Amino acid sequence: SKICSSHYEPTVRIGGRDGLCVDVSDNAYNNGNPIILWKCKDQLEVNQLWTLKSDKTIRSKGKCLTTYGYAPGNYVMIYDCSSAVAEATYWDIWDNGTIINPKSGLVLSAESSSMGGTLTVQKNDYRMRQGWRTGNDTSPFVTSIAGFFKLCMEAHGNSMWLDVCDITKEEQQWAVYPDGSIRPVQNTNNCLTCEEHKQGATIVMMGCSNAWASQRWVFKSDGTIYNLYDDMVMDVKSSDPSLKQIILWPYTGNANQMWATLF
Amino acid sequence: QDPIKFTTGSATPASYNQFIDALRERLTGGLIYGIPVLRDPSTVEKPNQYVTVELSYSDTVSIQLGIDLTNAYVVAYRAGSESFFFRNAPASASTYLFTGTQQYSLPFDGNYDDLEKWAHQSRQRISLGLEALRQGIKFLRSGASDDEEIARTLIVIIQMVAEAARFRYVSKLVVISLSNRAAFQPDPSMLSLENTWEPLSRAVQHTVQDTFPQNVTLINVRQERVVVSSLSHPSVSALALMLFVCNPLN
Ligand SMILES: *[C@@H]1O[C@H](CO)[C@@H](O)[C@H](O)[C@H]1NC(C)=O
Ligand SMILES: *[C@H]1O[C@H](CO)[C@@H](O)[C@H](O)[C@H]1NC(C)=O
Repeated sequence: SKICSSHYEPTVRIGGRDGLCVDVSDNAYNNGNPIILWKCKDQLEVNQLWTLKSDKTIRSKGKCLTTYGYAPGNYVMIYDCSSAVAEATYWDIWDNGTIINPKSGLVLSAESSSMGGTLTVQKNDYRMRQGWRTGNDTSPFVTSIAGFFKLCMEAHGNSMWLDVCDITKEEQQWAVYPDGSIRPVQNTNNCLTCEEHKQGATIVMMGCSNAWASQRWVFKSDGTIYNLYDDMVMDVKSSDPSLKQIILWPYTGNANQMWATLF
Repeated sequence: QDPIKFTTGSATPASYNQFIDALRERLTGGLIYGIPVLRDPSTVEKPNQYVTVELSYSDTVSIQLGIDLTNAYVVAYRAGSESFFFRNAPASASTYLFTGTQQYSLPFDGNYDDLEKWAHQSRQRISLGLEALRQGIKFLRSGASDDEEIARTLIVIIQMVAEAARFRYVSKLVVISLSNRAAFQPDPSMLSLENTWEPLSRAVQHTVQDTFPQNVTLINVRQERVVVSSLSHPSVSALALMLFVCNPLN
């Protein structure tokens, strides 16, 4: 009832693109060994566990998550926290799912769509491939997504629209990946994405292998599904369910913009 | 101006939501990480620790609930010139609530273990919906001195008003119910949220580097363990109102 204590330094996994985990290459801890994205293993291994140190370092087995440099494309590696340049070891994990390096202003990124890829720092574009979620439990969050009036988001091939909520329908089960993508349980290769980065674009299905800023979303405290890059939210076209169309639109706060994760 | 009220006789997905938002707005002490938070207990004087809410069945039948502004808990209800406080209620509740009515004590506390115990039925088996709510108000407004039934009806009301205000998930479930014109029982995820309100509140407020200091475990429809550790985890959006724990800064 006074002030929260922040001396707690938790150790957790960091999931991202396609539900993979931030892994320390072949459990090799030699200064410079690159950091990559690997299958989150069944066991909670040290090379995939990180400690959110109070000085803003993210350590694994005593070494520091570090960027080779401050330029777009520079990869990130494991490195002795004392031997390294201090600025290259600091990271801010924002509430948006962005891991940013203060000194460079660049953000943790997974540019390769293939497991094993090395992580790098890049200009921040709030793309699916730059979205992360701390936590040992790195699995996608499966759940229903309820819009207004007894209506739930349903997958229809490569299209998505509303239908009366029915827990028996698999087409209404969604998988929200640690990278911010909302995927249809029946085909995790599909991802809800806007067609265009403009007001009015409809949300459709597209191959997640792209990992665009249009395939990343945050379930905001105001009940909306929000897109960082576009600064807009999922909205039921002119509050008319029959139009079988969910589009991008600026925040109004109306019922047709309210959603709820019904897991 | 006037106390928050819910006219069930003309309830709609819209009127119900308007009702809940007004209650949340009234209970909001501030905001932490964009999430509304109940007022800090060591900040409110006892004369301002309670608020009333009215639930009407018709233009001549309604009851009022007494709610502690500090924890969003229902501490009592009023029916006619009588009022009933949970056995668990502190001296201040009857001192500032229901003044003017004959006040009485209930033989059970306002927690779910006791309520379930006296209702001979757990939450998971008690139906929720518009027809249950209205049945309950009419039952409480009368005087049928049946504790088993009073506890059961109070379990209905607490979740449709109190939990509904705390969770965007609950109010959402109540709305599909109205739209569906079909009763429903809480699934294991609804109970998970009810049973985890306090630690979730503690988690959020202790957040550092977008991470909770200690994980918070939630249970879903399939009864699977969903272990949350991030302030930006989608499940956190189910929280509409937090219990106050600490102000972040240091
Ligand atoms: C994650 O797992 C590690 C190793 O099992 C454990 O030490 C750590 O505390 C866990 N993170 C939590 C529970 O916050
Ligand atoms: C998230 O990152 C910071 C702090 O959380 C904030 O300035 C930024 O605006 C956020 N991202 C958005 C909303 O684009």
